[PDB]
Amino acid sequence: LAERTTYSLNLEHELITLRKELEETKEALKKSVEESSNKDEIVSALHEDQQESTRMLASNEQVINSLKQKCR
Amino acid sequence: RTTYSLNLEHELITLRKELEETKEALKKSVEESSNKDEIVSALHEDQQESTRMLASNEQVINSLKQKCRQLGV
Repeated sequence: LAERTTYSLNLEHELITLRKELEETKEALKKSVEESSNKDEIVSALHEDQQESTRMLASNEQVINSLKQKCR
Repeated sequence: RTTYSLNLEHELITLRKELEETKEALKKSVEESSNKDEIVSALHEDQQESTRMLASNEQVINSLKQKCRQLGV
């Protein structure tokens, strides 16, 4: 070249690398946010399953102790 | 420097800021997503345990109901 300052060429060099890095970082953000929002729903489902399981175990244990009393 | 260089400098300042914002957002998002990985792993363990304890409970309650049936109650 010759029509551009060396200083202008150096700025443009950093602009190449900066634009590549910014596009890549934006893609990584988009992918991470989706995955993190899918994990929100999985957590919520497992939490409700856990609450049901807890309800069942607590009822079981009452029944076990109650039946041991009735039949001994 | 020229007004051409000045324009490039303005674009550089703009993109550098945007890259730093985006990188920080990514850092936060990855940390959140990682903490949820551990949560999901922990919950999966808990439900495996619940499955065993429910099975053991089923066998005990059945034995008991049968013994109460033979005794008569």
